[PDB]
Amino acid sequence: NQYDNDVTVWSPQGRIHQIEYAMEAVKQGSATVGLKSKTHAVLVALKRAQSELAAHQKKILHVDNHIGISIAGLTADARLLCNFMRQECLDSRFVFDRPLPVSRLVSLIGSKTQIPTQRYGRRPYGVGLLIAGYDDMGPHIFQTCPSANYFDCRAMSIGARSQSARTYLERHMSEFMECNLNELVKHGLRALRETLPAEQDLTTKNVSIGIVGKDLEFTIYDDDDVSPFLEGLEERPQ
Amino acid sequence: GTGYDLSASTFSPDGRVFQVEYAMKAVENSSTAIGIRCKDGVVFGVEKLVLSKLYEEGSNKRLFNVDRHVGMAVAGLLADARSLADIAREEASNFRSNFGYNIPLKHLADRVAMYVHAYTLYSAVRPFGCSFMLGSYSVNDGAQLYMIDPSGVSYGYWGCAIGKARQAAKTEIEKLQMKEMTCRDIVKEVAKIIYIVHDEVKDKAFELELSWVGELTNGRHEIVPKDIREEAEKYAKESLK
Amino acid sequence: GYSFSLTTFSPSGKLVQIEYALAAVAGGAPSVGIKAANGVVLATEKKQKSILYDERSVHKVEPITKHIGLVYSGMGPDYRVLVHRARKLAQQYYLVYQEPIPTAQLVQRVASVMQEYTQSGGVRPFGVSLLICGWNEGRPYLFQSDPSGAYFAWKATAMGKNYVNGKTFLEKRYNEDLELEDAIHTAILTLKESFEGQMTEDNIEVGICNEAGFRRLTPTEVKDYLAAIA
Amino acid sequence: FSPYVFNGGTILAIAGEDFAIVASDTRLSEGFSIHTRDSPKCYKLTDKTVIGCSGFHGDCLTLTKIIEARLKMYKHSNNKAMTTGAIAAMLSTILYSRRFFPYYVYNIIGGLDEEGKGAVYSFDPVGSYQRDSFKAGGSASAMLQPLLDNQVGFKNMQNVEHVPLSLDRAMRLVKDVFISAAERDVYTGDALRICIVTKEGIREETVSLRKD
Amino acid sequence: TQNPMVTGTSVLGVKFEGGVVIAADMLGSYGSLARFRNISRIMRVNNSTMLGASGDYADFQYLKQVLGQMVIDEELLGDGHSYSPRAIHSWLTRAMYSRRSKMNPLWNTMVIGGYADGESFLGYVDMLGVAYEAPSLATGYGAYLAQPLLREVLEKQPVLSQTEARDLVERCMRVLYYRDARSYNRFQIATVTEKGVEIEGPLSTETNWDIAHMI
Amino acid sequence: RSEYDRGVNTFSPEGRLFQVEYAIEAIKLGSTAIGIQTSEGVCLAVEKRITSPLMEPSSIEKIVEIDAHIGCAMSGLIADAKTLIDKARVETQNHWFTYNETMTVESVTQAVSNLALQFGEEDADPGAMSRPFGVALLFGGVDEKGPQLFHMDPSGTFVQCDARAIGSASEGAQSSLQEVYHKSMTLKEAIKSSLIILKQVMEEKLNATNIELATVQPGQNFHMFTKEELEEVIKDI
Amino acid sequence: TTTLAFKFRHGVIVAADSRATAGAYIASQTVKKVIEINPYLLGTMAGGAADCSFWERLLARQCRIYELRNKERISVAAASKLLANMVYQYKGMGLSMGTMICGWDKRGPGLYYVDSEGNRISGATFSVGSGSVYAYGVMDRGYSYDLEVEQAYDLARRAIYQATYRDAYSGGAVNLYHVREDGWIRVSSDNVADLHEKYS
Amino acid sequence: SAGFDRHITIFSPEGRLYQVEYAFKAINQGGLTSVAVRGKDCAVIVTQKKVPDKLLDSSTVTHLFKITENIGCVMTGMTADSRSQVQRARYEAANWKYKYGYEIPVDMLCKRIADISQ
Amino acid sequence: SYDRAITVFSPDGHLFQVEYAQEAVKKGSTAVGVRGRDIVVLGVEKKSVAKLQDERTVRKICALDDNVCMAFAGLTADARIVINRARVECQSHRLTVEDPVTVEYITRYIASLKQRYTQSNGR
Amino acid sequence: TTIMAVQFDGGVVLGADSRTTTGSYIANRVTDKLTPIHDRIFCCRSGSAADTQAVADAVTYQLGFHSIELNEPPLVHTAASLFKEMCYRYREDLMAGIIIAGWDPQEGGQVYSVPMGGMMVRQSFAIGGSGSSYIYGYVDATYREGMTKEECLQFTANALALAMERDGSSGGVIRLAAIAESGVERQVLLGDQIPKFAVAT
Repeated sequence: NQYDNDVTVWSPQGRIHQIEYAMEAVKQGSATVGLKSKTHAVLVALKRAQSELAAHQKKILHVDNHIGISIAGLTADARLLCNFMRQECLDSRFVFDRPLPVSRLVSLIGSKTQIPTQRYGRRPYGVGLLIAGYDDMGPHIFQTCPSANYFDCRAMSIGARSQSARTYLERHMSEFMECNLNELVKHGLRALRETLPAEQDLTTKNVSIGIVGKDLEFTIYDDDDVSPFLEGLEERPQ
Repeated sequence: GTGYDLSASTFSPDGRVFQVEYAMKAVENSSTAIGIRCKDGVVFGVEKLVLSKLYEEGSNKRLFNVDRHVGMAVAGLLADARSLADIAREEASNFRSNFGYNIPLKHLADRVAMYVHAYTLYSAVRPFGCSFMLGSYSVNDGAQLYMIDPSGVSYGYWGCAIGKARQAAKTEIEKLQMKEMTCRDIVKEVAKIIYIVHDEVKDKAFELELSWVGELTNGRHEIVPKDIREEAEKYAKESLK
Repeated sequence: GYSFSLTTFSPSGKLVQIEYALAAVAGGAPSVGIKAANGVVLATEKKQKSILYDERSVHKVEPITKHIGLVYSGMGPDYRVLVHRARKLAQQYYLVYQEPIPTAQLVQRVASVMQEYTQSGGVRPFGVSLLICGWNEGRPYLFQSDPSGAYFAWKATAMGKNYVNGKTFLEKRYNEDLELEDAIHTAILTLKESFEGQMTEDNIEVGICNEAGFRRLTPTEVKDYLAAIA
Repeated sequence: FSPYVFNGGTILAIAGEDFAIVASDTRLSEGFSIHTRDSPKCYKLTDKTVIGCSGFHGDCLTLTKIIEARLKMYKHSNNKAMTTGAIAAMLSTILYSRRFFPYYVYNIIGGLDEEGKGAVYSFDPVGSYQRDSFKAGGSASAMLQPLLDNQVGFKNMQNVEHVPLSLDRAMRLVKDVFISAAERDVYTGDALRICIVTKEGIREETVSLRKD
Repeated sequence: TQNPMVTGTSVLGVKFEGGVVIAADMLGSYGSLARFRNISRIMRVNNSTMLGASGDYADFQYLKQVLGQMVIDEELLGDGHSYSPRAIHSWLTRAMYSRRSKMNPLWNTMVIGGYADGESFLGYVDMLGVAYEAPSLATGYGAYLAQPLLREVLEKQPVLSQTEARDLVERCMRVLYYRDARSYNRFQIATVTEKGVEIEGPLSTETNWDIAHMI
Repeated sequence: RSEYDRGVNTFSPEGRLFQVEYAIEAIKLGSTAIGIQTSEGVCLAVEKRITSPLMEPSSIEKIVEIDAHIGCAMSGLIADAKTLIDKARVETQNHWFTYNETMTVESVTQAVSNLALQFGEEDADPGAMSRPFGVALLFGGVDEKGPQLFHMDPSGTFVQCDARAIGSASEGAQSSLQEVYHKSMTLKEAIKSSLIILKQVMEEKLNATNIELATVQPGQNFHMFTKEELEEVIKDI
Repeated sequence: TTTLAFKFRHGVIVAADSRATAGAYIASQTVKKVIEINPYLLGTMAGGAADCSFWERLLARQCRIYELRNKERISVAAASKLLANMVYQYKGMGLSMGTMICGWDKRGPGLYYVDSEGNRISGATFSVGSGSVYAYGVMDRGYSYDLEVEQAYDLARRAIYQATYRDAYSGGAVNLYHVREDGWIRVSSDNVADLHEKYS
Repeated sequence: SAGFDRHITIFSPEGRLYQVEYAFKAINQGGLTSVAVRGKDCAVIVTQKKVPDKLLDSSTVTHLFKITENIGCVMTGMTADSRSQVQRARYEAANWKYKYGYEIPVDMLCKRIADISQ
Repeated sequence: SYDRAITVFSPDGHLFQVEYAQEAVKKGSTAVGVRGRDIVVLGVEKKSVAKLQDERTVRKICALDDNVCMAFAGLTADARIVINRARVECQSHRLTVEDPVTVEYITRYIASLKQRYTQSNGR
Repeated sequence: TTIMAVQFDGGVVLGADSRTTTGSYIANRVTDKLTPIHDRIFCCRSGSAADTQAVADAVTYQLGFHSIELNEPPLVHTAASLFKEMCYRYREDLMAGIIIAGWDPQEGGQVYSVPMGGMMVRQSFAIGGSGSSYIYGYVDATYREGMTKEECLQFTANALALAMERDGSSGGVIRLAAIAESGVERQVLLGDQIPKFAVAT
């Protein structure tokens, strides 16, 4: 095509194709589910290993005591954006002596991701991020995209085969506000389990958990730490 | 022809810029936002399409606070709209830091017009995909309201409509005895017009974003409170039966 | 900005855009320059496409210094830019040396600027050719500058539209012992060889340079010469 | 114009077999006047390390904010906590990075090393450092030094066994030398902030001093 | 600024149960000359923070538009976040340390008052970036005159009401007007509490001169 | 439109850069390298691929010493990985200066991985890069968490591997590592199995001249195996 | 602070004290004035302790960088020249530093003297410090190239003892090192008062 | 046509810049006609004031522009280039008054604007 | 400034520009270097010199430092640039280190410069 | 140098002397120190002549630019903000005291003072310059609120003439301007027209 080379070139229907290729790169990545209770925010990320002799790829990135990030898509672009927002939190703690509010932070994330979509010859950062945060008004699950659009969600799922998890979160949406932390993590585990094929189930090796909220720093549970949370999960009904 | 429709820095053989028209079309497939200036303020109403039920209330906001007396109404890509809102906020801050008083809305509209169209001269940058409306109140200038498109042209308006249903809402605005009638029924008629122009068949159920500026807040732009919003919603729904 | 030169070699080894600017010059207005024994005369067509034009508001023959003048064939605004550049270079020479600038040195520097305009990235060569007249060292000087950036010293030359006929006419009618008045007559006659329509004192522009310096002919003198020749 | 103001203050740190103790006065003053009676100069770095910083209070605050920014940057970079010798390296490099415009601070670092043993690091305003069993810094530094030199370091002593340092003797020594510091140093008084770093963590207490 | 030209004199502030009260006069002194007598040195930041300062007034005017700009930046987002008094303390400390750092400091010393989350707040930022919190604070000659009385009151009664603190700062300004040659008998008093920040204009204290008959 | 007319940051329809896929393809043209991580240490074994009898084998370097407790194994273009190994050594000395301590092997791995995708043609600083490295690296070292082996690819993806094989015969040697590795595997068994797999994947006869072997052990520095020791290691194979 | 070094038939002898003061107040008596640059190279410290320590640490970083990039141990002369290069840039802005670089390289035992003033002198014998003249007087009587290991140790120890007895800024403990063809060794760290009792 | 002469300002085989003619064909896209006549003691500009929508503000849709007190101007073309050129002309007039100390002549100002066009 | 990358990845991963440079090398004259025990011998194939051309201006053997010399195959002017860069690097190393360069060091420098010329735009 | 202004119901009255000196020598005796900024905005300059002239020219140029851009008459407050910003931003190199008085339809007549250091304040009457300090008590004793135009001129002439007599840096003639709805009216008092005051000892 003639209009899928550069982000500054406009289609007759009014669409920019290269940004859509960036979201297709986001869809290429594995699935993660961000879901919040009245007091907690949990990211359940499905880790992937390139081989049996290779470890699982890290997907949950802790940033601050109130903020953690799960990724989907390109890992290096996620690292760059994540370090930029890390030093943003560092600047907020340095100058203001307060944790940075999550909403203005993700507004700045959209502000930065606005610029590669308007300049010639430059690509958007091909990664979509689910954001678990806490501030004075409560916990937050946010999502940001390479199209510089950020959305606040009670629950969200992104990555490969995330539609089943989105259906599961939509079917139980009134319960997450009243579910406790264990029930929230179990619901997120079942949602990420809905993304999985019928021949593979949740293991300790491929699940990362990131929790933030009251009386709780953003803690990442990996491997054996996932094992208590896998306990109590019901089997798949036929 | 080939090559005339790739850059904003090239003309058509007729003398047109195809990228600006594609920005117009990227405006024209967005949701309907209207804004009416009356005798004592400027009231904006935005149709917010709820594409997913997972989004929280307060997501995808198209009403912005440019300044403590200046309110904002956009339709198009939300990223370009937010960037231009930040540009207008920085220009208002610069005006306050250089001059020490409230910025006239004609001045700020000119500045954002200059910053929108300055990217339509080059192949290295693309035109914005969002049309928008600036509305302000002051005691000396009264209420004022301006329309700026991605071509960077600012026009004064008494009331205007942009988005997918700009023509129907414009004709609905044309039917109002308007220069004498108060904001408190401006908002109700905005709700009625927005609910009329929304097509329930081809679009999902939406939210009625609403805001004003004027004498009732001493020239301060604010979002419409809950009871007034649901009152305008009930008036609009009772006008549809 | 663009750092890529708009003027590059063809596979034949030629500079195509220089030929294009030369073609633009050939579509320009005639400019006749004759170096007499006591000065140089420059004459040009000043035909306006309507009578609504203010003829005396915009000119085509301008003095760089008191004793240096210039006329062009080709593009108006490029000629204006070169007049700006030449005046600034001549005043640079005046600031350094507090002496009147020799004509050939101004020709060299203007040609150098228009040369680097044929090499620099993102810029185009000027669509002009120049006839530069002057008086220095008790001698009159006449030069031409081409779109290639080359410059040729001339005793008599003709440019613009129908420049071949003007050059042949000057070859058939130039003498070294020509006076200033006879050079003016020959320049106006050379303009008559390529002009269409009846000539006025308003549709041409003539200036001369001598030991008193360079200055433009007033319309009274132009119409007096036109009544004398015809 | 002068960018530096001596705010007074006396700090001390001692290293034990499995513990460290960092103490500081709480008086912050200028000239012949007290800004505040409650300015403890022991600030929390890690679970196993406490900083102690005296001198220009703005320089103290700048040192604390810079060192905590570097703390969090290392936690994000290498996904693990400090080592105390690396903290000493950070502080020395930070002090020497502005050799032409130094921080007007005397600093001690008190905590546990990688083997759980007490670790005390003494610093100057311009980046020299050394690991010591004990160090007194600040205005009343050199007065409290020889008490640690003869009681703990056993100097000018004859014919008694160098007994191991227990916790009660250490805290009694610190309380007595800071009482002596309040009695003579005019910038020392009001209260005394003492923290003890052991493998279980760091514990805190405060002793009232004289108020004049 | 290397030389403050017209300066502001002592500013007092003290805590009480439910808020903080800060008082200062409107005397801008042209060195020795009492030049300006109605220029406010007590300015409200937002609903929960307010400032007073001593020293050069052009520098603190610059501080006024920069604080107003960053505050208006806060409410123009509309997120619901507001600037806490401690965050304003931190930002002021960073700004003054930066200005001292590049050898062009702001010649002002600030007493900052706040009341948020059911807690009162009083902070002190000098001209060189040294910042600290205390229940009672004073500047300049007030830092040698009023705060002994403030500390004496606090040592026998740490918790005060609004009227007790008001009477105490009235007596302290009577002493200050008695003894400071850069003082004036015309001051403003402001109070930050949960209902917000309130500024009071025309306030003078009674003067006793009976001792002049005791010659 | 030919495939040369797209930029280095142009994405594929699947969502990947074309140049990093080309570098991944260029990995498969390099020499065969096997790293095995054990509890006794990490062993590295790389084929030299001597192409001429006039080519000096000691001039063929594949295993490099990052620092005294970290070495590296190679697949890919020599000229790029020389700069990458120099960057790793400068970073180790930077941390040794500023921190007065060595970093982890993982810290080396991200510090060398973060420059992999720093390439571009537009608004590039003087010193930037026009094409990503076609280099895959195996970092074997000993740190406070024990012996460690990591894999780094041109995409910037770095992973922990118990036994990783890179190069032209990387898949078959990886299956060989799968069928020979266990968690209770010794360093001598790792060396013997790694040289056995190199012998079965290389097109030549395995001798002491066309292979390189190195071991990193706890309590020991980085060790380069000499040709004689290589011969007696060969002797039982 | 008094440090000395001399080359002889079995290598290089380096000797130092350990007293550091802050003005007139003795800050410490256990400061190591000899840095161990590498197993074949040592450097002394005299004057500004921060300056000496940081520039010798940077020298250690640079020589380790050279060993990594060229697979060769650095000579004494090249290390001293790079030291003079990076201290020559900051000349005149308040640097106070004086060091001796001792080691063994391909040419054998190498000793150089570098300062913060751009001096870089090769010589068989050197001593740096305020009490350096007190060391000088003893060692000019004691020095010989045909000296063995033990009497060279005793000469260096006695010269440092005399310097610590005669200089106020010298004291603490005497640290001795011996650079040989296989590298340096740490000889002893002997207390000054015990040396006075021994020599009485 | 040779190369990208139809797309940017480079010469044709005839030596003509097609983007200049495209600028001429973009002038008339506004659909307006402005007539400016010099009298014996006056100068008069008459232009079209097209108001197709009554919601448009007639006070804001205008083409008669004021540079300074003495100089006025009428405009042809599209509105963003209209405001940009009048703003640059106002800035150049202000710079002329700030440098040379007097009000800029009309011929000098239009010479500067056409040089900017060059 | 000109910032067009000349050498980029082909879809098969080869670098065409380096291969064309290798073809230009193979078009050049033959240079043979043999390392002896206490001597190194270089020998270049002299082209058929024109009868009016000076043979001293066409020498393909030049020294880079007082212990290190070189021979080249390829373009003469590019080799002159290489030789000049090597000479200034040898003098800079002698200034910085107070030692003459080693063969491996200057070889590493000139080949790193050549690889740097493979890894920039407009070069 | 003595400059002052008084606000009245309807506008402002500016008054100044005309002595400009360097050292003890009178460089000029007839310097017009009522510098016009806009058609109904005037400023009074004291201190360094070049600095005051430069800041007045820059503010006039910028104010004309902004008033043309906004197509509105300039506010006296806006002009005073421009003076305050320029005097505060360059406060370490200029010696200037400016008394800016003007009229706008939005706020009537306004007086603003920008002293050394760059402060800004609005007042009913502003005093500045070298002679200023010698008439404070008089201008604290004669001014009355709600004061008329012609008596503002009388007060201005009297206070000016007293500063003329007291200050050796004040001299020359008396220059007056009055800004109101009708515009600016300018007057010069000289010789016997200067109000005399009895000094008999």
